[PDB]
Parts: sequence; structure tokens; C-alpha cells
Amino acid sequence: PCVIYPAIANQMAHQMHEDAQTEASKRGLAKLRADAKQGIYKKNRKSNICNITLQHSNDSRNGNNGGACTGKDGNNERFKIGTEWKIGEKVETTDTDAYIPPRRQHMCTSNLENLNVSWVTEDGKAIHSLLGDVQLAAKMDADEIIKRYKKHNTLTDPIQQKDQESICRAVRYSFADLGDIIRGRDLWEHGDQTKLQGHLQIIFGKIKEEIKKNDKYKGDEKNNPPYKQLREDWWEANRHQVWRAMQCELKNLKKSNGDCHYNSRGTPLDDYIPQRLRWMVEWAEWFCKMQSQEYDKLMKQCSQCMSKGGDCRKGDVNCTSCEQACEEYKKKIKKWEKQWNKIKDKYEELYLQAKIAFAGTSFGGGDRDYQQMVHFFKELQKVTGDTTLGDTTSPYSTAAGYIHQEGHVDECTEQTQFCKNREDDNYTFKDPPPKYANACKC
Repeated sequence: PCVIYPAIANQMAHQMHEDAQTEASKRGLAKLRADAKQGIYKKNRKSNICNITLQHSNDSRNGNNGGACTGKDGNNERFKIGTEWKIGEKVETTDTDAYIPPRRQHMCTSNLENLNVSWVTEDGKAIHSLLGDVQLAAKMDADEIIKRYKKHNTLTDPIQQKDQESICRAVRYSFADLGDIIRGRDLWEHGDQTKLQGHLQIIFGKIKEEIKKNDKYKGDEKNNPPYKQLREDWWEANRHQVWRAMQCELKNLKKSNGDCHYNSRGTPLDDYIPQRLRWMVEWAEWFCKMQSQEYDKLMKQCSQCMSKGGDCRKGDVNCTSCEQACEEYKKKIKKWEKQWNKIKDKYEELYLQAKIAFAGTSFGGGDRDYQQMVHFFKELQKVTGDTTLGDTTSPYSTAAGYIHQEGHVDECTEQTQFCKNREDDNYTFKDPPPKYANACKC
């Protein structure tokens, strides 16, 4: 049901992590353990990871231009409430769409986009040189998230508890996105990302020959993405050192429990949740921030037209400002609602195909994440018992149910239910607000 069922996504992610660990052990997980200090950067043959600088990078550009955040978020939109998510610049079919989070679009990966593949591989230490640039991007992106979140929301120095958790989640989303970029699972197709993926395909080609000194990855260049298994194993071997680079900045926050409980101990499991589901949960959080802000504008502009003995005549300025505030509310909620209808339809299509595709049968796929989505939903349906057409006992059968099980929608005010029925008053996309239906009419 959309409207107590246990939340199990995180325990499912733990299962995916164990499977990746054991499968890497059968191959060359041990030969892929890297150390940034053992790499060579800009041909320099000469401590704490939190002291990594711009010199420990193979960005092929001059000083002050080879930073990881170089030229990112020129309009300061990354963490501004109300920024509209836009579709990927996929020009081939456009039948398939996934909305890009503003945090992801302005991610600090510029050093990785402008790598010199010779400097990374010519010395035969591409395993260690790649980790240095990944750790540099992870640390600078985490630092930029903390500062720009406080800037774009004008957060005073005593940060509230809910804003600290929101910042901690954003850093976990960035850690998961970076793992999907390295492994080739990331869904954003763009000019800069195509160039970035091209560098990794050359680097990991040399890596396959670097550790080849039997071959545990025969035919891995035939996989899609190229070197799929070798890149999954490299991530398993070094994912914790990547999160350690992000912990250098998270320790400056005071909250240490809740979603911030990985700041000083442990490694989060977000990188094993399919990216299409992570972005949906992030879409719902930022929709609720926009909705709550627009709702406050409606409470103040229409405050006078609420009581039968108010101060709001049907032609005066208080009624006019209230009707104009209702019009702006309906327009913003409607355009966000159009995005949700495409998101929830794709969710349901993948969920239905998961419980139907047998061992030897398949629907064809086509999407970059089809296999990862079907496998995740199959293991979810196996635990919950929802394996036939007709079972409506699990909330995970709809996107709205997934949000209410795993999402963070406490900031939605009065309009909190992401499903219509089971029409309703507390529906998030209700065009006439039940509390202000009469206020907009004066």
C-alpha cells in the first residue's frame, strides 16, 4: 500500500556489495588495490590524504585551470530551491529520458574530463595514478557541496539538524555517482561525459595489460560498457579510500547520527542502489523544498482572505495578490507534475518486466541500466514475495510507494502523499489546494 512495512533498500544494497566483493575475489581484486602515493603525476619523480593538492593530478592544463571544480555551476544553480531539472542531451532516440539532478550536472569532475592518458599510463602505474585523480575529484566535490549548499540557501553558521542531514545525503549521492562514472553505469549523456568515458576506456585497457603480468578478464573489452568487470573490481578494491577523501570535509559538520553516521566511521552503501532510483528519491526531496517554499508564499499572500471576517475584498489589492499567488503556485506544481508522471511510468514498466522475465526469457532492454534495474527489482520481489501479476501487498510496486518507504519528504507541507488514491486532499500535485480552494476565489 502507498499510504508498517519494513524499509529494505539498504539491506538489499548490502547484499549487492557482498556479491561484488566475492566475485572480485575470484578475479584480481588483490592486484587492484591502489595507493595514490605510489603514482606519478605530471612526471614528478620526487602524508595524510586530506592534504592532497592540485599538483597530485594528471590534468593536462596549466595552473589555476586544472582544478576539479574548474568552470562548474557558472550561474549558481546547483543547490538553489526551485531549479528545474532538465533532460539529458540524448539526441539519438529521446524515447528514453531521465532527469538530471542539478547536483550531478555541476559535479566537480573537470580534472577527469581533461586527463592526459599518457601521463596516467606511460609509467606502468595506471592503477595508482587513477586513484589520485579520483580522490582529488571526490574531495573537491565534497567541499564544494558543503559550501554551495550553505551559500545557495543563505544558511547561518548554526546549521539546523535537517539541513545537516540533507548535506550529508548529497555527499553520499556524489560518492555513488562517481562510482557509476568510473564503472560506466552513469546515465548522463553529454559532450563532456563522452570525452570522460573515452579516457577511462584507454586507461583500463592499459590496466588489463598492466596486471596481466593467466588472464582473469578475457574478452572484457567486448562487454558493454567496455572492461565492465575490470572496472567493477577496481571500484570494489578502492571504493573505501575514495570515501575517505570525502570524509576529510564531512568531519567539519557537528551532527554525527542519522544520515551523517558515515562521516567518521564506515563506508556508505549508496553506490549499490541503481542510479535511476537514487535520482528519483533526490527528485522527491527537491520537489518538496520547492513546494514548501511556494506554499509559504501562499500562506502570507492569502492570509487575509482566509477568514469570513478578514480584510480581503474581491477587488482590492489583498485579493488580487492572493489570486496572483495561487496562479504562480498552480504553474510551478504542474510543470513538476509532468516530470513525475514520466518517472513513475518508467518505474512501473521496469517493475512489471522484472517479475515476468524468466530464466531464458527477456524483453530486450535497450536502456543503459536495464540489467541493473531488473536484477535489483527481482531480488526485491523475491524477498517481499510479490512475484505474480495481482499481488498488491507490497508498496514497492509503485514509485510513490518506493518514495514513502525510502524517501525524505518531511519538508512537503500539507501536500505529502505522492499517490492519488489509496483525488485525495493531501495529494502532492493537487492543483486546487484543499486549505486554500476558497481563498483563491475571495
